[PDB]
Amino acid sequence: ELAYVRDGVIQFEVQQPMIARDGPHPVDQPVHNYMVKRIHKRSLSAAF
Amino acid sequence: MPFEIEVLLPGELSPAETSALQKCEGKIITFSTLRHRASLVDIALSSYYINGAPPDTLSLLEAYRMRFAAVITRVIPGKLLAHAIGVGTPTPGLFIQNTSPVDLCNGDYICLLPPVFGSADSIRLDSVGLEIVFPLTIPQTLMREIIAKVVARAVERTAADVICYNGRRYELETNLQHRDGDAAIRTLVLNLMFSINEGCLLLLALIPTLPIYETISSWISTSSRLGDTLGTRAILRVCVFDGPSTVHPGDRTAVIQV
Amino acid sequence: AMPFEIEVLLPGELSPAETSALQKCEGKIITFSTLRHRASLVDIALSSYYINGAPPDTLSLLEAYRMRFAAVITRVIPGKLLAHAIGVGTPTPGLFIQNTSPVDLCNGDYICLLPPVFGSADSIRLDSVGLEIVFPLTIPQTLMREIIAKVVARAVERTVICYNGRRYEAAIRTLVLNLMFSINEGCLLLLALIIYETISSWISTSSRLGDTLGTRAILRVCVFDGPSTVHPGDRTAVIQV
Amino acid sequence: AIASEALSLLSNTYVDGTEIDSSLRIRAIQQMARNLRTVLDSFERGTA
Amino acid sequence: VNTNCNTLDRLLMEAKAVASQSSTDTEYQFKRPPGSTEMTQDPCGLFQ
Repeated sequence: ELAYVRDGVIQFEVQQPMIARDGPHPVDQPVHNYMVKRIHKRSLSAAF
Repeated sequence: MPFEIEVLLPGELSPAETSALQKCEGKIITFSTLRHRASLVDIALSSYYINGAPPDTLSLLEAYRMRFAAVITRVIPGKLLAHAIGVGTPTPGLFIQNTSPVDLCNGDYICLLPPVFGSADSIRLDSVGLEIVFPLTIPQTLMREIIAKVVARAVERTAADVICYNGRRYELETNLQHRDGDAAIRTLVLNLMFSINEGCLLLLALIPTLPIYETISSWISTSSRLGDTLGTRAILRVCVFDGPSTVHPGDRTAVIQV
Repeated sequence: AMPFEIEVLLPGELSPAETSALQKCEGKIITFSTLRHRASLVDIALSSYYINGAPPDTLSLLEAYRMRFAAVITRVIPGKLLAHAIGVGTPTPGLFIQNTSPVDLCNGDYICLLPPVFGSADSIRLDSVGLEIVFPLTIPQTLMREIIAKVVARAVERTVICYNGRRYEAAIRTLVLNLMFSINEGCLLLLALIIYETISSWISTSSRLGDTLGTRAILRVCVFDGPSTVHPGDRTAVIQV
Repeated sequence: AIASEALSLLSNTYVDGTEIDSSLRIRAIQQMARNLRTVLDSFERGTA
Repeated sequence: VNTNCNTLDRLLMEAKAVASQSSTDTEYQFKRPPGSTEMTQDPCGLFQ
């Protein structure tokens, strides 16, 4: 049922690359990325 | 053991603004007084008013030296936590952002000053309507020049702006003056005459080449406070470990209290 | 809250003559440009100071040392170097020092560096590679004013120091090349005021040239278990900042 | 009034026993039947 | 305030706890020190 709806946002996340490291220091490693997108609905038909 | 401040935002306005000010991490505020709690009406322009009048660039400079240094890192879904940077002793390297349009390398000496350059992100509020001001974060050299160039017009506003670096030539703004800006020229009438003495009469004899030892020792001491008493004091310094040697305006930095 | 350690490069196939001098230089003070766990030995030498044919002037060298970081050296592992970096606030290492000064020093006072203007024999002349490293002095901040003022007063006429009971008497001449006129300009400005494109010189040069000689204190000396006063060349413990 | 694309199912139901009978059968029929009851209460009430 | 056309009858809610307006322990009648927390009542300040 993609019929009686208004809008839909499907979001995701992926890890961020950071290999094992050398001598230490404060870095404040990140938290996430969290991008979002949209949906765009269309439709067609044919005459017979 | 770092002293901590709470500037929790109450539940009046819509989260569309706290979500928008989420992007303002690493921005530097400076609290007028000190206590273990604070709020929005206390670190806003409404807190910086005098006589109900908005202070000008000069009147916004002598006041900053009385408030306490603080940086922001977290805007909690309910509150906002900031560290006391003026006197506190934090072992982390306090992460700040370089909003001012001047490129950064490793080893600057960053300072604080008011609304400059042309356009900034001074955001208001809708419901309670509180205007918070953000001292643009710059390095020390161009500030040592802007203080000269602002006294340069101070000596006209009572008695009667484009700076160059990295090939960039940008202006500096100064509104109509108050007659009090009395306050400005007194700083040099103090800073000039004490830098000359009896031992300086020998000085005008060696000029066609281009006890005096006492006048050299005292002259340098005051010379260090001409920019300190008439300007701002640098509080942090750039130290990047495993990043890029080109830190641009608008990007987060990892600096440590001086 | 764990300390910070730097690892530097060292040459190979060396002589057992200079290596003893390296094993003798433990506790001296040296500046660093950028804190990097991979920074070569040439990175901290005069070779990596601003060579423009001649070594960079000790005025700009003082400016660098004020803008550069620093490192205190401890026991050397003869294969390599091991030194504890300072200036940032590294958490609780056992900071000691070898005092690089010919003047007496008391306990509980402050320390800040100054360009070495007496002699560079305390360097390591490694002529096996052709590159030289130069090291500074150490002085209390209550005296640096006088240390610069005496030499500039001597040099203005051509062109004593004491502490705890010690009677001691190129880049030195170029310091006044940006200094002498800033006070004549004040003599003239007193009359000029009681124009606009001139203001950009006096205030700016005063703010640029007053601070570099008004540095802050980054080292205090303190011995809990051992000697109280130091003479040139001893192993005294200290405190950071 | 009842808006279209919701009356699209009420004009006729091409659903011939859909496998998911709780998806668009409850949250529509009940939501509208509430008002189909209140309109009856309208005339039941207006007499007094 | 721009809400003066965002409503029709706001009179009711805007006279409950409008914050204090004056000194509360001073030896005279001073202006409200900014660190005041009192949200008091004021009939007159509504009807003028």
